[PDB]
Amino acid sequence: PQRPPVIWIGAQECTGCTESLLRATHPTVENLVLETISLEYHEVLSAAFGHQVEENKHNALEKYKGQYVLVVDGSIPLKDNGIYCMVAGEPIVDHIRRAAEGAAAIIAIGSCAAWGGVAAAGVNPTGAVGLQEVLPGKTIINIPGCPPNPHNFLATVAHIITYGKPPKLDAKNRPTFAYGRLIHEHCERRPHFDAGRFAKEFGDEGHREGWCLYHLGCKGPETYGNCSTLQFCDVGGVWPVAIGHPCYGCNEEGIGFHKGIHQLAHVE
Amino acid sequence: PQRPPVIWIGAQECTGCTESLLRATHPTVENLVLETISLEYHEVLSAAFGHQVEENKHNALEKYKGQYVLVVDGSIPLKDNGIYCMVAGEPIVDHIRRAAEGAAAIIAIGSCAAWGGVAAAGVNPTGAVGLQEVLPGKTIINIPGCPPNPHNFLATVAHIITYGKPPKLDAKNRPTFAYGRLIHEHCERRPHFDAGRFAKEFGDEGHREGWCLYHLGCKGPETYGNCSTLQFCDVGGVWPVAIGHPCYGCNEEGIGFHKGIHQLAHVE
Amino acid sequence: SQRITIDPVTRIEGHLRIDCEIENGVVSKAWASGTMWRGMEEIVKNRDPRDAWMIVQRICGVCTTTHAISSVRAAESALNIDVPVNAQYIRNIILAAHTTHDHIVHFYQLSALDWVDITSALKADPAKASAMLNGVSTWHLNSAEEFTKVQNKIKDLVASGQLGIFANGCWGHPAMQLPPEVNLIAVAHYLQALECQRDANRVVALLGGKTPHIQNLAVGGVANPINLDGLGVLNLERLMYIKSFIDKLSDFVEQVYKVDTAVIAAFYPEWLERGQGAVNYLSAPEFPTDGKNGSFLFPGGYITDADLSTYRPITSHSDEYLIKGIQESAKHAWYKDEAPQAPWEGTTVPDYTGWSDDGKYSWVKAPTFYGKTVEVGPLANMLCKLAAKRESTHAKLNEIVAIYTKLTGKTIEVAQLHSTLGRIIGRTVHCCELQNVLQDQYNALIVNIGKGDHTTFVKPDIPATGEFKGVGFLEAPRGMLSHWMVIKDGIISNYQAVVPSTWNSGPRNFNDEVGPYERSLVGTPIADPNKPLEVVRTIHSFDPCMSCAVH
Amino acid sequence: SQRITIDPVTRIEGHLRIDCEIENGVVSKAWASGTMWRGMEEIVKNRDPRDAWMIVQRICGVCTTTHAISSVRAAESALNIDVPVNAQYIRNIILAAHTTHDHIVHFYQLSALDWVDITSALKADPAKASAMLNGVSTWHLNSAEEFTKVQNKIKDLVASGQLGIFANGCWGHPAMQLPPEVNLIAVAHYLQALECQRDANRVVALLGGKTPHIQNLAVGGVANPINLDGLGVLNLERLMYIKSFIDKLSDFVEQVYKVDTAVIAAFYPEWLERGQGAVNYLSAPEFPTDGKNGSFLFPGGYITDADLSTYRPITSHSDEYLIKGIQESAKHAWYKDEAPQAPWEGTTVPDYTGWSDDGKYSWVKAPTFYGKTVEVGPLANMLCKLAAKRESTHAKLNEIVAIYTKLTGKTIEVAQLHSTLGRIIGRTVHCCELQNVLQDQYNALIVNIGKGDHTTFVKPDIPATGEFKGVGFLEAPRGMLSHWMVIKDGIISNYQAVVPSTWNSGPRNFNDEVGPYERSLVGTPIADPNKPLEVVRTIHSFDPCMSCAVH
Ligand code: NFU
Ligand code: NFU
Ligand code: SF4
Ligand code: SF4
Ligand code: SF4
Ligand code: SF4
Ligand code: F3S
Ligand code: F3S
Ligand SMILES: [Mg+2]
Ligand SMILES: [Mg+2]
Repeated sequence: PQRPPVIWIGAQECTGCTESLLRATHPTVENLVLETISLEYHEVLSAAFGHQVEENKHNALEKYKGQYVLVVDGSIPLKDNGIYCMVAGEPIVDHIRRAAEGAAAIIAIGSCAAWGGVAAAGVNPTGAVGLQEVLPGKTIINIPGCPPNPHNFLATVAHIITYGKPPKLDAKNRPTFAYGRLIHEHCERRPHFDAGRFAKEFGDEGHREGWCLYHLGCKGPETYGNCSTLQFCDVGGVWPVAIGHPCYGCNEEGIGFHKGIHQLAHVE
Repeated sequence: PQRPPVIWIGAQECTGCTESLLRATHPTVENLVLETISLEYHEVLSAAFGHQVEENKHNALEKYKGQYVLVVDGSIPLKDNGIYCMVAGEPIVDHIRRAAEGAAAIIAIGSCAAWGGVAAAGVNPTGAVGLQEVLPGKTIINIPGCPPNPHNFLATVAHIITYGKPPKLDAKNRPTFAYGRLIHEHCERRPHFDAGRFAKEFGDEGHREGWCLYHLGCKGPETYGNCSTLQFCDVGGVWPVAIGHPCYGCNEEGIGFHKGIHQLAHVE
Repeated sequence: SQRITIDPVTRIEGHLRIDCEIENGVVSKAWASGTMWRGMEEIVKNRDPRDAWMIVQRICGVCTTTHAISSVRAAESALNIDVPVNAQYIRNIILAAHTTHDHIVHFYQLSALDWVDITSALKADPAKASAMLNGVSTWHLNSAEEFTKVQNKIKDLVASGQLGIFANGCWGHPAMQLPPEVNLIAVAHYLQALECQRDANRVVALLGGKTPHIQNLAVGGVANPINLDGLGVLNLERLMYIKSFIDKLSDFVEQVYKVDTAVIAAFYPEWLERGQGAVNYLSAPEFPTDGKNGSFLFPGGYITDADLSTYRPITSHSDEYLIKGIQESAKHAWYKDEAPQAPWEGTTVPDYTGWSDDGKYSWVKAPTFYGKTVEVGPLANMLCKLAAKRESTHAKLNEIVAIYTKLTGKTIEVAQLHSTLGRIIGRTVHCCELQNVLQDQYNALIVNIGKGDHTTFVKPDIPATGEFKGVGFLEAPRGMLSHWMVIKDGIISNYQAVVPSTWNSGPRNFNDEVGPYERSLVGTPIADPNKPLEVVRTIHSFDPCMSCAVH
Repeated sequence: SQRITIDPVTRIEGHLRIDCEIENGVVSKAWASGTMWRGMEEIVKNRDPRDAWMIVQRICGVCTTTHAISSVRAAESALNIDVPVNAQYIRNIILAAHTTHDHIVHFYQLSALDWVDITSALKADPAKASAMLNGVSTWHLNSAEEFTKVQNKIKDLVASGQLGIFANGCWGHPAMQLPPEVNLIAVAHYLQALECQRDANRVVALLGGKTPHIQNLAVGGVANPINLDGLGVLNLERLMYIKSFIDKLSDFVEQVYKVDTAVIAAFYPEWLERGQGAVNYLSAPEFPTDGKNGSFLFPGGYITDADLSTYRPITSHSDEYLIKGIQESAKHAWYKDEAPQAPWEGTTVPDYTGWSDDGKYSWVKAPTFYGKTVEVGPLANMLCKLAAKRESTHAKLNEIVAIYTKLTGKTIEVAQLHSTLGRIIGRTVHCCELQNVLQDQYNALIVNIGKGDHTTFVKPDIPATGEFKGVGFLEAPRGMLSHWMVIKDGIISNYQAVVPSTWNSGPRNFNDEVGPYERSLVGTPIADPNKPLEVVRTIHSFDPCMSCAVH
């Protein structure tokens, strides 16, 4: 049987979103690439390099025209005509727009691709932008997080494969099953918040009773995602707040990498 | 290197408490029995049967006098002079009082052993009681639930082995790490409870958005436990309300097996 | 005539006492006795019909799920509810995955040490043990190096002088007939089984909310909220996680459990020639796949006179032929009313009188079907399927036989299935066929959701007045289970459970006919009456569950 | 004469372009170019010192953990903070577990397909392949049956239209020297590795709150709340879970990864004779175990002229000798300021001039130690530990060499470690020793908590005015990492990262001396200039991470 083709292009990426796949369990990365999809292009994993890997891309772009899902991690730098990310002697923007034309669906995985992320924070030296900005006429599926739980991505791809269409999306084009709700509106520490039971410093008494982390600067109140429920690594009970550190808002534009760790959610 | 001896006696037990061990992962049952403890008597797993296994019990009780931890699951029936549970021709209440004599520590695992549980509910046909009621003057560690997460038990035994003392207990002698808080005071659906977002009937709009199950009869508000945090089976995201069904209060005397599924809890 | 008692019988669920008379080195007569009672039938009485399943599930935590599903089916029966097909898919996946865990554990953790000597395993050559499996199995964990790691774990256990669980077992007993090498193979598989059964339970957990004791049911369907696009509910990501564990089960079941049962049989061929429990067999059909509580994947039925030609199919849980035949008698049990009772009219009034060979000797009732004693369980369910000409069942049985043939040069005829090993074989076949049930029902759920159907629940209308009676059938790991509910004025007026180990472990009945356990023991050879391994071997083949038998 | 470019170099992290001049089928000259820049140093600037670690962790997601810990260590240095010892145990456990995942993935997923031909594996005899490993390894997953299952997966992949990841690799290339059987072995291990690395990251996740990108650090310690009796925090149950995953790492590392390293070396002996990148080696000491940021489990130091007798140990992260030596130059990189800069005074202002063979040609700065070019990474760290006479390192290296000797009848002298395979060997030795780090530090954490110490965090005093400078050193999977923070008036006024791959992948420096990748390639034979596998082999041995190198 023939497996749905996927082409993966990394722009200004730290490779964390690729690495999330290595933590996945349903499917595991090896079942992903051997059973669920055909990974036609991926620089981190591909046996081929150099001229042979660019052969692989053009061949896949041609053979699987109109059928592949195009995935992009990393931000795209627009400043100085694209020079801040150059592969095979061309700006990454160009590789991306060419790949976008034959795409059946287009996913921006990770906050960088979704909205510029950390690379677009501060003074943004490279003029980094999100994928949607680069591809303005296309519907881009955003799957943010730094990096998201890999299954936010995997179950989105599976929905396309299994049911022939993307999952339901919010106004920001994020799949609702993963991003339809604020972390704070589904957080197990909400009763401590309600009761004013707050950790004030790491290692204090409240902290060591698993109290709410709002006053350590938790961004759960303004960050959409599924960190409190799906959580991470499928071992049970692990997300930043459960291990004792406030949500930093990495999913969410204008929060993550903008606000201080210990800046309160009601403070701009 | 000698492993700490454990003697496990089953009274009026459905075996669910023993079965919980087969789901455990830290340690797994096979690691538990070969590495962590020496399980000197256990009816369900022993190679020996009949006279031979009763020999093993007598030998271990003598050899490890003052050293073994005694575990009991199931309620203890006192009516009609103990005849509602007879093994090797004797009331189980007698086996238990004998073994309790030379015990280093004593654990009642499961709600049946902790407070009578389902077997002592309704009209209580056999006059079933909890372990503390049969062993007055002895310190009983209660690890309730039907069955508890096996690690509520395993980490208790580990504390005893590793640091030479039982873990910190509440007034009902339950380990605080597992029973120190109401499920409702650490439940991820609390935001929905606060907002008035409730499932009214299985399959309804609210139910399918993962809203609070209070009005379906959730007993979270009156039940101490760690079901919302440690949850179950170590796969992530698995406990009764996460799955869509109200807490029944199986941990808590007077709640589970006494109140109807759909009967409303009191909220502090 | 020498008298022995085995009390407790270990490596079963619950509290069982077995007594035998032994004449000329062979048991001549037996008694089976359930020695613990809780009165679960009385405990659920007078409650809302919707509450029963959460209480009555606690009949047993080994066959957890079974009483839960049977209880809701019985309420649904009383109230005339059609279960949403999505709810059936979910119940089916849980039942099949649970039964997978249950059979694996029974063969390995509960039964293996009847046939396997661990002290002998110490003497084995791992290289030879591994070599003798070449071309017999494709399992990837049969290496000499795997077997050595296992052998050293046994060595070290022995070295510590703390055998615990494994102490004073029947090591060196004349009835232990495996060579050192296959003893070691089996112990390695025992340990591997624990991983497989954990995966099976992860399937159960993701749908049930936990296990033991699931918590996702309702009279009217299930409490799982199906929404592909919902956060915190049963979405595609959760379904993929379920599938990931379903996929991990088949290899161990097919390449280890299935092969080990033919291997055990090859070294114990006379155990195909003893241990017959009955000439009558019953099973319910199981795994409904329509919106009307029917269309079962597995057929059920009734066989009499050990003759498959008599097969009477049962393809409906509403079959009056099945419903009208079932009764229980306490003539030799510790209850007051002794004449056979239809469960809707059943009573459970304790009357403990102590042990009497000729009187009352057990807390287990003695069930009959139109007056006959009947064995239930995987043997019964296998025989029914064979008689129904289910190709899948014949094909799977033949696969096990073929391995036995490669090993022994002999075959196994249907006559030899009426036996201790035949009973073990039926359970292995069940487990193998259940893997296809899991794949089929997962796929069916995925496709049904795709059609737009997210319905999981029908609200019961329970009238405030009037009498309603319901019966819920279920083919459990150990056999046909039935819960019998009578509702009066909106509450439970009577509740009776007739459980598979009740059929099999039942004492002498109203006409003094012994139950299956008791019949199966007659003829059992005894090498050493102080170490009656041979009776434990036969009794374990029925997979006794006494909290189930007695409730 | 002939000029080739490899762009992109795959199976590394980030964007790397490698150019080579080739004369007489041998590379005579090379250029390494980092082709993507983000400006992470500029992004952190002007922020609270406490915010830095969450932002600069994002320098890399392959070596996640590293920049986070280095960043807090730099802020702690600036403010003279003594890290609570429990926070050290936790940081160390995370670093060692992460590096375990990192190295495994590098040898298998990133590197093996340089040395292993998948098309040749299809032609292998699974029984032959399994038999070769008899007495070579005790791993339990080397059976013919395992190898068959693996072979069939590849067969099925090839048979389909779609090789995907594996399409158009160097199959049939003349430098592929493994027999079919060893190719198959290596592919089986590639797959098994993925399970081991997943377990390593479960350790990381349970303390970090997730991975990639942990979230449990603080300037002043960690955010894990230690309380054995607390619900929802780091209690004994959670610690036991951590331990369960730590315990799962060692067998694969010792019985598979360690062994495969030697078998690769066995079939590629000439690769012990090329690929030298430098004569100078630097590493930082690592895994502090006291409450004063010292007492390191692993020693560090500096070696010159490829001669271990020159070893100058480094045992403190505040050793001025190390701090004073480090500078970077952009003479041949796309930044404006070209003279060597000490990192506290470093700048990073972009000046992209396009490619120039003699001018600027990379986004990577060129670091020096007292003006000299230096290789960092596991070869550096191994050499330093050997020079320090660390018995554990010698012993571990000897184990690998002995396997080589069992396979080849040849040996490996320290001289041969200065090579592509020696560098690979260093990495394997590092992964192996790290398992004892995990056990040691887990046990230390357990005993310390039992002594009553649950302290994890000391709140930092950050003066609203004044200037403070700190440096945080860390021995990362790819080599010595340093974060250099200047605080002025409560905020970060300068931030410079000098990352291990900056050292190795750096372009020609201020004195025109080539960096280690560039030196390593001179002398590399090329069978096919259009498929320069031999270049990719040596470059991969350094484990390039270009988002790290450039940031
Ligand atoms: N299977 C099973 Fe139970 Ni513990 C019996 N007997 C069932 O209903
Ligand atoms: N190891 C590593 Fe990174 Ni992606 C490098 N180079 C470092 O700090
Ligand atoms: S989103 Fe976070 S993880 Fe993915 S690339 Fe951007 S920085 Fe790395
Ligand atoms: S911890 Fe964060 S998300 Fe959870 S309740 Fe407190 S503030 Fe809201
Ligand atoms: S507590 Fe629940 S699980 Fe344990 S025995 Fe009692 S009923 Fe069975
Ligand atoms: S009622 Fe139950 S579901 Fe609702 S918040 Fe309380 S515990 Fe959670
Ligand atoms: S910082 Fe990120 S991963 Fe989740 S908990 Fe907060 S959104
Ligand atoms: S019923 Fe029991 S298992 Fe936990 S969620 Fe409620 S206490
Ligand atoms: Mg009954
Ligand atoms: Mg720098």
